[PDB]
Amino acid sequence: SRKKVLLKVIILGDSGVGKTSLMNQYVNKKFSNQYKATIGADFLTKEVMVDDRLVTMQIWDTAGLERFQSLGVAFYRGADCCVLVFDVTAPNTFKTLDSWRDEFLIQASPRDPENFPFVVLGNKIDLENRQVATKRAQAWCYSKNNIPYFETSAKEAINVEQAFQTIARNALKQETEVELYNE
Amino acid sequence: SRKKVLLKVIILGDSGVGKTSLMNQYVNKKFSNQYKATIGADFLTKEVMVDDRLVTMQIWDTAGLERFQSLGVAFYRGADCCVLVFDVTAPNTFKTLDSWRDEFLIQASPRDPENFPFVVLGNKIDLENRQVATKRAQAWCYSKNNIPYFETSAKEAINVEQAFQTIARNALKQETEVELYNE
Amino acid sequence: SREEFEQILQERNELKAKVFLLKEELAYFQRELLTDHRVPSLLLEAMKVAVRKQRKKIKAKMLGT
Amino acid sequence: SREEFEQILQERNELKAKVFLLKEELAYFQRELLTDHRVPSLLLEAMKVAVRKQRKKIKAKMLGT
Ligand SMILES: Nc1nc2c(ncn2[C@@H]2O[C@H](COP(=O)(O)OP(=O)(O)OP(=O)(O)O)[C@@H](O)[C@H]2O)c(=O)[nH]1
Ligand SMILES: Nc1nc2c(ncn2[C@@H]2O[C@H](COP(=O)(O)OP(=O)(O)OP(=O)(O)O)[C@@H](O)[C@H]2O)c(=O)[nH]1
Ligand SMILES: [Mg+2]
Ligand SMILES: [Mg+2]
Repeated sequence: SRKKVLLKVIILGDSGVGKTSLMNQYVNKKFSNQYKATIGADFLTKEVMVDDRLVTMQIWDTAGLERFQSLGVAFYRGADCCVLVFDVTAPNTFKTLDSWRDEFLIQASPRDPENFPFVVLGNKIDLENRQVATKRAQAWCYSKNNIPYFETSAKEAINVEQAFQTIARNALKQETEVELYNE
Repeated sequence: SRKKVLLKVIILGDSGVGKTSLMNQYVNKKFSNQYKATIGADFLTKEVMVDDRLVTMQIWDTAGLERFQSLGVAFYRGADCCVLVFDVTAPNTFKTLDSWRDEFLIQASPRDPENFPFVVLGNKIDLENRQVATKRAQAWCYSKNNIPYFETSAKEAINVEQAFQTIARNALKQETEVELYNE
Repeated sequence: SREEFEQILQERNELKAKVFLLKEELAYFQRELLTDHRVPSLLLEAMKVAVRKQRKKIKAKMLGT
Repeated sequence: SREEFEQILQERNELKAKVFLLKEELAYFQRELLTDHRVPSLLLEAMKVAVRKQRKKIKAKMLGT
């Protein structure tokens, strides 16, 4: 039918922030209050339209809990984009953002590091409590290499579809995407 | 091309006897002195000719170590044949044969239990030491419902090909095999 | 705690990946089937409904469902 | 020791199984391709050598090899 390609997204962030919940919300439009610590690293795939192009996104969910961050087995190499996710109500998860983005670059080590797609999701905004300010997070994202930032709510699906849309477009606008099966 | 089907073999037996080694020997014609306790349960597939029929054998290797015999998750249901394996130099592994064959029936629970294919492999005969006598093991197999017995040596590949040949024929002569993809 | 943990997992990934790709190759060939390499429509669909049908069967006895 | 162990494993099996079946379905279709549903020989082979070729590529970046 039409041309197809694949992108590889690596979602990172401290244990708790909502990475697993953000991914499920996007991929299966489902959520659950019942937590379930993610160990190791796993992934999903979803296909959506991206300007007459049919892109299949390989979304990797990772472990935020240090005592499970086992493998790390360069399953990062593909990564056409990296999603830095934190808990808006939990300030530390925002503090350590540099830990992750850095860590990513060191592992992945993508050509043209100063332009690699990064999307920052400020999760759980659906809670009254809130220790990190949008402006703050904003001031930070731009401050990097003007990477987009989205306040999200894996729970009430705020900007989940929207976040991944941009996640899809920046990774794609980087020419790194792999073709699929089109003889 | 030709018609195809699949058989499911469940290899059982105490930890040590050589189940993993027997399977590898048969499937990849490989062996290793370096042991490596099998946990849970895994399987392989091999295709060989069985009288103008092309049979793919799904061989399941199991854990002999009780503290790993986790799942047992009725991955036995298919089982068109069960291979009871023991360590000829290790008498206990022969003593507990009833434990396994029984256990199998209880789990699998196949129609016509009094005729379900069973193959008993007396492994490691390539060691001078030997506590179980062929006749003894023989006397026992027949004593059940005259099931075949093969003295084997996963190490020097004695009767490995031969064992699985019979394993293939008795499971097949039981009509339980599943067809494959032949429109 | 199982030290070999980085094994089943690492394989779980590999296989999950394969299963994705094989899925491609199929629909690929399945399409390349009704290309100018032509052959009935609705049928090629039943073929699918045939395999997917047989699949359930075999797979089931494979995992002991 | 991981209590969820009966998870990755149980999936490892399921996926291993799928990968076996999909392998069938392919060679099936791949054959059903050059059936009376006819189409070149040696080529249909290159197609394979083509996919298997592309496969390596994509799969690789999928697992970060
Ligand atoms: N109110 C609210 N709760 C959320 C939101 N996103 C996630 N949660 C909850 O917070 C927890 C985070 O869950 P996961 O996505 O499973 O895990 P993670 O902590 O982000 O990542 P790992 O610990 O490494 O698995 C869960 O108990 C979710 O129910 C959100 O937007 N709003
Ligand atoms: N000499 C000799 N050694 C063997 C033979 N078969 C297996 N062994 C060795 O005995 C051990 C048995 O190994 P495995 O097949 O891995 O395991 P298993 O004990 O049979 O089953 P699990 O413990 O449940 O994994 C290994 O260290 C092998 O090298 C044989 O025929 N001859
Ligand atoms: Mg997670
Ligand atoms: Mg074993």
